[PDB]
Amino acid sequence: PTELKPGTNQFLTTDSAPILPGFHPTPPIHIPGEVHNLLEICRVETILEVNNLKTNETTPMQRLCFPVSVQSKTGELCAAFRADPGRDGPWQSTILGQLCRYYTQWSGSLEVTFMFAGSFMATGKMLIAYTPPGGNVPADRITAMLGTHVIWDFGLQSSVTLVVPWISNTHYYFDYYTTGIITIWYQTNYVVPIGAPTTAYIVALAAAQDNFTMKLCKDT
Amino acid sequence: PTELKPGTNQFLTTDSAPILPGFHPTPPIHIPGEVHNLLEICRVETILEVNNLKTNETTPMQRLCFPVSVQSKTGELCAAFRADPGRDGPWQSTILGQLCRYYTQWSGSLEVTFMFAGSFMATGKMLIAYTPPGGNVPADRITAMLGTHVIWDFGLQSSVTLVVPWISNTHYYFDYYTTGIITIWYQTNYVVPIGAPTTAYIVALAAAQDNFTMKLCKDT
Amino acid sequence: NLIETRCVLNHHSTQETAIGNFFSRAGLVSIITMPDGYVNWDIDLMGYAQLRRKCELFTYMRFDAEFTFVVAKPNGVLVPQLLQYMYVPPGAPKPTSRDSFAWQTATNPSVFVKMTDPPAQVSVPFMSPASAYQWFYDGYMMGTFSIRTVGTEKSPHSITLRVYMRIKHVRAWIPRPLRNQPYLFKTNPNYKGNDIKCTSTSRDKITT
Amino acid sequence: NLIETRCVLNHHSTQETAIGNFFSRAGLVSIITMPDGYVNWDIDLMGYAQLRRKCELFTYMRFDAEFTFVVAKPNGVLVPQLLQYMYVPPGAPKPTSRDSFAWQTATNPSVFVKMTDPPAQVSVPFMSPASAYQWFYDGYMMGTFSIRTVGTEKSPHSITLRVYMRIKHVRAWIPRPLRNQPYLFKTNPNYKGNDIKCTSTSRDKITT
Amino acid sequence: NSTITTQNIVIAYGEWPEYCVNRFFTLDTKSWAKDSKGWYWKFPDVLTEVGVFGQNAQFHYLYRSGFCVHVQCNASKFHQGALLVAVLPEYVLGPGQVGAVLTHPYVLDAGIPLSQLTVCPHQWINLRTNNCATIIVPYMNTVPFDSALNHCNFGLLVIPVVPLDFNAGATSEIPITVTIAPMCAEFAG
Repeated sequence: PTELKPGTNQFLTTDSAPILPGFHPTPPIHIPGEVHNLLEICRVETILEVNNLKTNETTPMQRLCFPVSVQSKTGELCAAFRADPGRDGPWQSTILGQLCRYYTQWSGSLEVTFMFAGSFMATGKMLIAYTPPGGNVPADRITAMLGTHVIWDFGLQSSVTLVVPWISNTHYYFDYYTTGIITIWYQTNYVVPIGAPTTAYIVALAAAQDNFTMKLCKDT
Repeated sequence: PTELKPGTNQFLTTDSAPILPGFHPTPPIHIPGEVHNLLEICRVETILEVNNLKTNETTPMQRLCFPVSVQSKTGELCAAFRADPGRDGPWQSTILGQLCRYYTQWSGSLEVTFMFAGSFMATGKMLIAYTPPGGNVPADRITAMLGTHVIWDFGLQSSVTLVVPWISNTHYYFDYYTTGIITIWYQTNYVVPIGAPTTAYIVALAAAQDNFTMKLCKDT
Repeated sequence: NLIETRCVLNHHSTQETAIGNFFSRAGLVSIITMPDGYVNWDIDLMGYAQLRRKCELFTYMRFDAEFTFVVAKPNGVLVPQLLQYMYVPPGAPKPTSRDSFAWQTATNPSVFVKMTDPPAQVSVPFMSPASAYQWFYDGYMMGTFSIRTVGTEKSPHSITLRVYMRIKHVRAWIPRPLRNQPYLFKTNPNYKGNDIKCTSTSRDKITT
Repeated sequence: NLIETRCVLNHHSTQETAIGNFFSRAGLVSIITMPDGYVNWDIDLMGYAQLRRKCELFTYMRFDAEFTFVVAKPNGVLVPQLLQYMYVPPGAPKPTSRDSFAWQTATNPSVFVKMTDPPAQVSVPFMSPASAYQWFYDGYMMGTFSIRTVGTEKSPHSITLRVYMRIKHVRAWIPRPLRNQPYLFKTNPNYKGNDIKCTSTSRDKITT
Repeated sequence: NSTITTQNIVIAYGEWPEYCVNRFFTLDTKSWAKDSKGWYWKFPDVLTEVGVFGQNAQFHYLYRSGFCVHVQCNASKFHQGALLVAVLPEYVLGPGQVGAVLTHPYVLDAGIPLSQLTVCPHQWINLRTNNCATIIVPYMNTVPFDSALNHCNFGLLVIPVVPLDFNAGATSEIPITVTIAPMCAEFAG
C-alpha cells in the first residue's frame, strides 16, 4: 500500500538491469601506471611557453625558451608574466593549464622551475622576483629586490625552483583571480670567454604542489 | 512513498506468478546419464572427416578414412590439414566442431588420435608432424622432422595420440584464429608379405582436453 | 578470411557452458494474428527450426516455462482494448465457439489485460505424467492457449500478438548426436533420401 | 576581464577530482531519426568531439555502459506506438532487412517499450577479449544497436530518438598528452599539416 | 659479452621488469646538427633483424620482455644545447634499426604538443651538466604475451628542445649514441 510521490517517471542525466546476465567479463590483469586521481597528473613539470611573440607563430619551435644575450646591459628586465594557469597566455601550454579548463574553481600553491641551457664556460647572475597579488609590476631592480626574490646564478648551479605561496579562482565572462607577477631581472651582464657562444636560452617549467585542489566541473 | 525510475514497463528478453498454484508436479526419479555441462560432451573422441574430396560426395561413406597404399614411395606427403574446429573443413564432422558454432570465443588444447585398420601381417613407419601456429607447411620430411613430431609405426602399436598445445579464436565475417597444421609423412614404404591386401586405411579421431572453455553464445 | 594475430592466453569461466545458460535466453516461438475470434494455439517446442535442433541434442528433458504476450495492431499502434488469454490444461475441453461454455468454465485459468498495460507474464510448471519429457518415442503435450477479445460485440481492431518462451530449471539426460539434415515434418525425423548432404565441406585434394 | 577581490582561503575536497567523477556525468552520444525500418547504430566513444579528447588522455580504459533511449516525434508530441531496441553482440549477425531472421533470433537481447512509458534503460558490461580497451593500436568494438517499429505493417509516425551514455567503474592507465589540434577522421589521429595552431595565445612583447 | 664504459636512473611508473640474449646492443650514432628536428625508434621493431634477439623474435610466436635504454651524448665544454629523452607507449604516427626523423617536432607528428611530453617517463639531457640518461621500461600491454612482428609497444623520442649552438671552427656534428639492454625476456613459440 504505497502512493507515488512527485518526481516519478522522470529521466535525470546525473542519476540498471544487465543485458547479458550469463556473460562473464574477462578478468583484469596487472598493467603498470594506474591513475587513481587527476591530481597525480597535475604534479609533474611541464614546459611553459613564455616566448609567445606574434612573430613566432610561423615557427612555433622557438616558443619554448626565451633568450639571454651579451648585448644586454645590467639591470634591464628580461621577461615578465603572471601566474594564471586558467587564463590564456604562457600557462595554456602546460598540463595544469589544460586541465584547469575542465573545472570551475581551484586553489593551491604552484612552483616554477627554471633551467639554464648555455655553455659550460659561461657565468653570470640573474634575479627572479615574485610580486605578491594586488601589487604592481616592479619599476626597477632595486624595487624588485625588496620583495620576495632569489638570486639565481648559473656559475655553480644550473637550475632553481621558485614557490608561489597561494593562488585561487572563481569562474563566473569574468573570474575573481588573485595572482602575482613573476619577473626576471638582469643582475649582472652575461659574461663569456672567447670561443663560446654569446647567446643562451632559459627553459621554464611549472607544476602544482601537494595542496592543489579543484572544484565544480565544466566542459571546455 | 516511492517514485518510479527509468526502466519501468519494459520487456527485456534476457531478464513470475504461477498459473496453477495447487498443482504438484510429478516427482523426478533417477535416470542414468545426466549431463551437467556441455564440456562433458566435447571431451569424447569423434571421427574426423579428412578425406573430403570433391568426388566423394556421391558416396559419403568413404570420407571417414584416408588410404595408405603400396604404390607410394618413401618420403612423400600423405595428408595435411589444420586444427580449426570452428572453421569449415574436416572439423565440421565432429561434435566439437558442431558445438563450436553455438559460441563466439573459445580457447584450450585439443588432442588427435589415429588408428590403423590394416591387416595383422603388415608393418611400416609413418611420421606425424605438427607445425606451430604462424609457420608454413613443411616442404619435406627432413624439414618436418626438426619440429614437433612423433614416429608412429603400426608394427607394434595400432594407435597413437598427438596433443595440440594451444588454440584460440575470436569471432568478428572474419576471425582471429591461431592454429597449427598437422601433416602425415611417409617415413617408410608400406611393406606387406604375400597374401595380404596391399592397401589399408587410417581413422582419425579428435576431442578436446580438460582445459577447453568457450565464451559468449550465438545461434548457428 | 582468417588472420593470425591477437591470440588469447587466459581460460574463460566454465559456469557459462552449463546446461542452464544454454537454454536461459528467451526467444519467440509463434506469431498469432486475428483479422471467428478463437485463435487457440498449442504449446510446443518443435516449432521454429533453430530450437528443434538445439533441444534434440538430448533425449529426456524436464523444465518449466514462462510466457510473455506482446500484442499490438499490425502497424505498431496500440488502442484501448480488453483481451483474454486462456490456458487449457492437458485434458480439459477446448473452445470451439466464441460463445462456448469453455470461455466461462472455472478450472481453466485466464488473464485479462488491456493493450496499454505491460505485456502479461505467466509461468507454466512441469505437467507431464512421466518424470520428464521425451522427444523420441519408439513405441506405437503441454496444454492449449486460447486468445479472445472480451465482449459479446465484434471488436473493430485487428489483433497481432507474439508469444515468447523462457525455460527455467533445465535438466537433461542421455546426449544424442546432433541432426545435420533438413527437416520435413514436425512429428517424425524423416529425411529426403534422394540426396544426402555431407556434414563437412569439400576441397580439391587431401594434401591441399 | 579578471578582477582581484574575493579570494578563497579553504582547500576543497579531493574526492571530486577522482577518475570516477571525471566520467560520471551522462551525455548524449548520437541522434537517431527515422522518416526501410532498420537504423542499426554502432556503440562508440569517438563520436562527439568533446568526448574524444577527454577520453584520449589515457591509453587503456576499462568500464561499463548504461544506455537510455528518449524517443518522441520530431515536434515533441508522443503517440501510442510499440518499439523494439535490439542489441547485437560483437560477433553476431547484423540485420539487413526489416523482415530478416535476425529480428527473430533468440541470442540477441531486445527490449519492447511504447512511447508513453519512461525511457528504456539497459546496462552493457565489459565485452572486449583483452583486459581493457585501447584507443591507440600501433599494429596492423562494443556491439550494435538496431531500432525497429514492431509489426509487419508500416508505422505512419516519424521516429526520432536520442541515446545517452553513462560510464561506471572506470579504470585508467598510462596517461598521455592531451590533443590540441582539430580532428580529421574518426579512426586515425591525423592533422592538417599545412598549418599548425600554437597551443597558447600570442602577445606583443615578452615584457608586456 | 659486450662491455660499455660509463660513470640518476628513472624507472617508468615505478615498476621493475618481472616475469609473468641479455647483452648491450649498441645502435648507430645519429649526427646532431644545428638544424636537426629529432629522431624516434619503435620497440621491439629496432631489435627485429639484429643478432640473437632478432633471430629468436622472428621465429617464436609469443613474446614478452622489458627494456633498459641508455642514451649518451659526447660534447666538449664549448658546445651548448639541450635534449628531451622520453618514451611514449603506443606511439601512433600521423622504420627499422637506423631510426627515422621527425617532420613537425612541435606536434610530435601526432597532433599532441611537445610541451606536455614530460608526463611520460622522461629524462633531461643538458650539455652543460650531464651527458647521460637511462630509462627502465617494463612491459606495458593489455595481454601477457603478444607477437613481436606487428605490434610495437612503445616509441622512444629524442628531441632537441634547445637548438645546438657553437662558434665557427669546432666540430659541427655532435654524435648521439643509443644503448639497449633487454631485461626479463621470454619466448613461447
